[PDB]
Amino acid sequence: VVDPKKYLEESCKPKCVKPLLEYQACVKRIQGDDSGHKHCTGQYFDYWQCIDKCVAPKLFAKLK
Amino acid sequence: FEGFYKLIMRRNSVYVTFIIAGAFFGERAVDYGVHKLWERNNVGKRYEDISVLGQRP
Amino acid sequence: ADEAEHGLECPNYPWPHEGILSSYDHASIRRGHQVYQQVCASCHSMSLISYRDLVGVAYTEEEAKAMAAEIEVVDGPNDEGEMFTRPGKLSDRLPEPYSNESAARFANGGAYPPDLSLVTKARHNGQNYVFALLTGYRDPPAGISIREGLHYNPYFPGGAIAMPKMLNDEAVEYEDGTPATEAQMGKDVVSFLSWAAEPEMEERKLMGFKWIFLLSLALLQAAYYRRLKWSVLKSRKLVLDVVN
Amino acid sequence: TIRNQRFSLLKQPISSTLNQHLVDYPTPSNLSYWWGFGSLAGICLVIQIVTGVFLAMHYTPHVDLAFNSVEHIMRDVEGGWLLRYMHANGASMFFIVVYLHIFRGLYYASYSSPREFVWCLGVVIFLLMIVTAFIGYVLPWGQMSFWGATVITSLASAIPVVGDTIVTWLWGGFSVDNATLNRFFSLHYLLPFILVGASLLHLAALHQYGSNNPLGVHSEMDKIAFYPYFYVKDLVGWVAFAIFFSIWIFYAPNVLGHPDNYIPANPMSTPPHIVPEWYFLPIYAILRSIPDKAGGVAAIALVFICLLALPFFKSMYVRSSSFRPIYQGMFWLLLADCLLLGWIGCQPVEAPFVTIGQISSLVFFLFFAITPILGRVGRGIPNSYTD
Amino acid sequence: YDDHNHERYPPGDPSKRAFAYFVLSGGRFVYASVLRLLVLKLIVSMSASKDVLALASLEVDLGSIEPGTTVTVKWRGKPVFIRRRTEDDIKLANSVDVGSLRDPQEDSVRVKNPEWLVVVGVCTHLGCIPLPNAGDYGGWFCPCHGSHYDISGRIRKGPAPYNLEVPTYSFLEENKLLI
Amino acid sequence: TIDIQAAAGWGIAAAAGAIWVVQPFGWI
Amino acid sequence: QPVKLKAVVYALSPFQQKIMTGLWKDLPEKIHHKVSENWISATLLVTPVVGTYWYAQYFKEQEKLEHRF
Ligand SMILES: CCCCCCCCCCCCCCCCCC(=O)O[C@@H](COC(=O)CCCCCCCCCCCCCCC)COP(=O)(O)OCC[N+](C)(C)C
Ligand SMILES: CCCCCCCCCCCCCCCCCC(=O)O[C@@H](COC(=O)CCCCCCCCCCCCCCC)COP(=O)(O)OC[C@H](O)CO
Ligand SMILES: CCCCCCCCCCCCCCCCCC(=O)O[C@@H](COC(=O)CCCCCCCCCCCCCCC)COP(=O)(O)OC[C@H](O)CO
Ligand code: HEM
Ligand code: HEM
Ligand code: HEM
Ligand SMILES: COC1=C(OC)C(=O)C(C/C=C(\C)CC/C=C(/C)CC/C=C(\C)CC/C=C(\C)CCC=C(C)C)=C(C)C1=O
Ligand SMILES: COC1=C(OC)C(=O)C(C/C=C(\C)CC/C=C(\C)CC/C=C(\C)CC/C=C(/C)CCC=C(C)C)=C(C)C1=O
Ligand code: FES
Repeated sequence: VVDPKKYLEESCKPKCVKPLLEYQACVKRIQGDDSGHKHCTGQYFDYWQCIDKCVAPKLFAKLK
Repeated sequence: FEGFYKLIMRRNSVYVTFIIAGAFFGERAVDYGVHKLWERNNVGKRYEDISVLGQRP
Repeated sequence: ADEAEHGLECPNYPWPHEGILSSYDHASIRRGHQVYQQVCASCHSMSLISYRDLVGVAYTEEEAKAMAAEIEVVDGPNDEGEMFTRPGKLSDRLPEPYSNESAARFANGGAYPPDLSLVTKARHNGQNYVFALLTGYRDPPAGISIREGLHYNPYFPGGAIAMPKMLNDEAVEYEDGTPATEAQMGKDVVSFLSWAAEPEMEERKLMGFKWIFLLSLALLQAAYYRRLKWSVLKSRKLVLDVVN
Repeated sequence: TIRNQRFSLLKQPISSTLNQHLVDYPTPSNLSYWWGFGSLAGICLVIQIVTGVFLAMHYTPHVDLAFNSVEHIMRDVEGGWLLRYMHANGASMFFIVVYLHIFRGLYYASYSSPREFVWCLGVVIFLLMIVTAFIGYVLPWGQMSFWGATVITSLASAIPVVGDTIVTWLWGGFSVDNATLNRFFSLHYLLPFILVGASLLHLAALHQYGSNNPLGVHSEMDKIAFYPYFYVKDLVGWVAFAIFFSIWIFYAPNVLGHPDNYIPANPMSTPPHIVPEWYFLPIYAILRSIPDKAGGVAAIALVFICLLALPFFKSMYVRSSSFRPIYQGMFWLLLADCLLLGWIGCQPVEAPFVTIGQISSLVFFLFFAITPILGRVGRGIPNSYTD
Repeated sequence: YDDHNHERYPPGDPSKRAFAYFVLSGGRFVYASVLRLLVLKLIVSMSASKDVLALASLEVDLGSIEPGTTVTVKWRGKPVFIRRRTEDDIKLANSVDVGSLRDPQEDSVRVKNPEWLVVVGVCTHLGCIPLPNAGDYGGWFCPCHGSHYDISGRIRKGPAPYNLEVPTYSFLEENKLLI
Repeated sequence: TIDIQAAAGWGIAAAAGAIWVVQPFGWI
Repeated sequence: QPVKLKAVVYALSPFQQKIMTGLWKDLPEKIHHKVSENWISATLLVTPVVGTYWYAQYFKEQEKLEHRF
């Protein structure tokens, strides 16, 4: 059917609104090139660290 | 404990035999109890609980 | 650079074999082994695992015997002096996808798919790491580009892995009808790999519980023994001439 | 009395030496549990020797077979997993017990006269332990093994003129290879026996004068026989240690280790993080705090020089920290500094850890620099604190 | 008496010796169990490993050899002697007293087809491998301690107690054996 | 007449210890 | 060299005394004694370790933030 991990990842987003907004702000700030050295790896990592922490306790309950 | 003393502690040979018997029987009893706890804590997860065991085509 | 070099940290998942009295989930081990032999084995070796290892863990003896018979193992030399082929037996190790490490690198763009026999013990937070890596393929952060032949995975150190995403939905079919979503196969294959790295785990935990309980009883007895022997000294009354 | 007849078998010539050195040996009645760690270390040594003898029955010291022979010990020989986890975590238990032993000696100034030779033999024993454990860690032939062997054999290159020849003589070639592993195996079987002999000499030197005590005073007025009192006390200690060791063996067998050594040695790629076992980390930190090859090796040697010179410092006549507030505080600071050095050794070599490591190394050497000043000044305490 | 560490029983109370011994025996149980466990773990670590036990059973087929000769074939460290005995050899192996034999056995109960003898070629004395066409009985002579075997692989003189072991062999056709 | 009783007691102890180390229940 | 002592010692048989109850007797006084005499030592051992650890984490966090675009 539908993979529970992606569904949980989408349902856990309201707990990670602050890192998500910060990552979006970083993307907007680097939409200009500056020789292709700017990136948003740290903010990306913060957002996914929050999402993974939210998802992990609940994933294995939906798995067998 | 003085009655048990008059049967088991009067001679060191009987006492040593008692210690050996206690080691044997107590280790067996503890093993049994630990295995009971293990089985009660892991219901459904054993090899013998594989639904399709014997059914690989 | 700074954070991508070490990678994203993996979460903590509640594995069924975690706990001082918790065993492996053996049906999950069997499902994980089918995932392995249907997806992983075409590129990863498991040189430490024999077919006999599965007997009494995930398969009956006849099941593993037929499994081994399905494969072609080299043997010899015969009386004439030539190498030949024979059906696999219970004592054979799992087959190698490639003839040597150089062949593996040549088939995988210069990268060597590591042997997975001890991979959960060969990485920090191994089980969680493997699960997160397998289910953690996604788009790179803005401003990060990946060269051709590599795939972005934030869990992998550096973020660029030579493995393509392989745990795609319904990539396997399960004998018990378990729906084979990406997360389900990830959990099952990690269960199988964790059993492979530590097949003695259940015996080890049973031994540990038993002997720690017994040694605690022994410690109580030892304390009583020591204090019994020392009480004549500790409660003694000492009279001496001196004052200051 | 005239010994015409036979009294206790303990006093017969068959058993008299054992009796007088292990049963009737006079011991200060006020020894605390901090005095059981010598017996604990002896038990750890016997455990290591027994498990290693049985493991050598199944281990193959060849680069093509060593990793596989370990794995075969873990998977194939019955109780092999237990034998390996016992040897690998028994090395850690040995070092924990010996470190506690050493810091007991430091706190109560057990190194002071007349026990200087005891302390020097202990320092020699510590060096032997370090070498033994390191070459043992090379034997599995994982990534950690290969790269640690590389750097430790390279240490000899700090010598300007003959350093390279010593490195290549230690290797048996131009690189760490099968010759290195095979010679490291022989040394690993041998050094434990020399450790046993050194420990016996340590014990004999200690029985020249008897053990020091928590008060640090002359104890001849209140001594009691080792058997049974300190036997049963050490037995309490042995059972507690057994519980501790069993927790490590059965439930956390790999927490005191790095997963890199489960990867077979690859001479092409150094792992991103390359550290020794935890019990070597403080020495690692002192080594890396010097931004110079020869300086680092010289600091490593100066650590043991200071340890050896400690008993010969002109000191005050007061031993125990219980009556020396300043030295007691300095001891606790030294313990914190050593723990910090261990933690720093586990960190990558970058800011802020270079500065922290440098300051910690300085503090560690300041302990040994300041103790003699403390002794010289405190010599004047009885003349300045009058009743 | 000082009472900071221990409080006395009332004076004249019965001694607690029996209770003390009973309590100590409980920990003595554990000490004995621990010692037994550790020793047996070392003894059994020397026993055959799982990889060794996994290679203790198989079958191999064979063919035919000319009469009067012997071929030494393999298995898992136990070589097998196969000899095509001539009619004179069969007659010589059937004219001996059973009572004189150290191990009482008959020729027929050791052979299926009287034209072939298939035995395991390990001396029953101490594991050495007897030499073909040697000894003073026309069979096998063991070079280790001088064990002598006859045409039927039966011990006649020497230290070995038993005759040569007979495996499970059969004939699928005229020139096909199998073990 | 106590040395014989001591020998019998220690023989019982030795037998009990033998059955305990080796535990030959599957062989008897 | 033997010491010359003058003393009188009275002792009670081990089987005439309670063996274990003295472990949990005046426990609060024991805790007070341990804390009151050893708080300086515990401070000297713990404060450098925790302070250095906290400063290192603070430095790492600020350095990571400074390199972020
Ligand atoms: C078939 C017969 C039984 C066979 C087993 C014989 C051995 C049994 C083991 C002993 C069990 C009894 C343990 C003591 C019970 C009393 C508990 C108690 O009150 O604590 C005692 C002290 O006892 C202890 O310290 C506990 C020591 C127990 C030792 C651990 C027993 C080990 C069990 C072995 C079982 C076999 C399994 C293991 C096999 C390998 C208090 O001593 P005092 O302070 O001097 O007196 C206090 C005053 N008042 C009486 C009023 C309270
Ligand atoms: C003071 C008493 C005498 C000395 C004993 C010392 C005890 C004090 C504690 C000392 C420190 C213990 C080791 C510290 C680190 C251990 C924790 C760790 O490293 O993690 C491991 C986990 O650590 C533990 O599991 C702790 C186990 C403790 C044993 C408890 C079982 C008790 C059994 C008998 C009951 C005793 C009751 C006595 C009653 C009288 C690994 O976890 P995992 O997720 O990888 O695996 C999951 C699985 O559960 C572990 O195998
Ligand atoms: C690893 C090396 C570290 C290097 C450190 C850098 C240089 C610093 C070297 C000095 C050591 C730092 C720690 C010294 C202070 C220790 C704490 C202390 O001593 O305070 C005492 C307080 O009294 C003092 O000692 C203060 C004295 C100040 C120093 C005065 C110097 C004159 C004396 C010179 C004598 C020199 C020899 C002294 C030998 C002891 C403790 O009082 P108390 O425990 O008896 O009871 C009070 C408490 O509330 C309950 O426990
Ligand atoms: C479910 C199936 C698979 C699993 C569970 C699996 C598992 C793993 C693991 C644990 C690693 C180690 C990553 C690391 O070093 O941290 C890895 C790496 C790798 N895998 Fe697999 N694997 C699978 C299938 C495949 C397939 C099908 C291929 C090739 C088509 C492949 C090729 C590789 C390569 C090339 C690497 C090394 C990548 C690099 O170092 O950049 N794997 N895999
Ligand atoms: C004569 C006595 C000894 C023998 C025969 C011996 C033998 C061995 C053998 C065969 C190995 C390789 C197998 C393995 O890795 O588990 C090994 C590893 C090791 N030995 Fe020993 N050993 C002895 C004493 C010691 C002592 C006294 C120490 C500590 C000072 C020690 C520390 C080690 C260490 C740390 C390892 C590496 C363990 C690992 O990670 O697997 N050994 N020893
Ligand atoms: C294999 C390692 C060692 C063993 C088996 C051992 C054994 C012992 C034993 C049994 C004692 C007497 C009981 C005790 O005080 O605990 C002792 C005391 C002592 N040891 Fe060691 N030891 C070892 C390592 C060391 C080291 C590394 C040092 C110092 C660098 C050292 C220094 C001392 C001192 C100073 C004493 C006298 C303690 C006192 O009187 O208070 N030992 N040792
Ligand atoms: C990343 O780097 C590092 C490692 O790596 C992971 C390490 O592990 C360690 C750990 C090493 C320490 C603490 C010191 C080791 C010290 C010594 C003295 C070992 C040297 C001895 C060897 C190699 C064998 C001795 C050889 C002999 C006696 C030859 C025999 C000859 C005859 C009998 C004639 C450190 C410091 C390190 O920085
Ligand atoms: C006053 O007296 C006593 C002490 O207080 C100072 C003690 O500290 C101890 C306890 C501690 C001891 C004796 C530690 C000894 C440690 C050593 C030497 C480490 C290794 C031990 C071995 C191998 C023993 C070597 C001895 C011999 C004779 C070799 C043969 C032995 C065997 C085959 C096992 C005891 C028993 C003691 O009574
Ligand atoms: S082995 Fe044949 S006679 Fe000795």
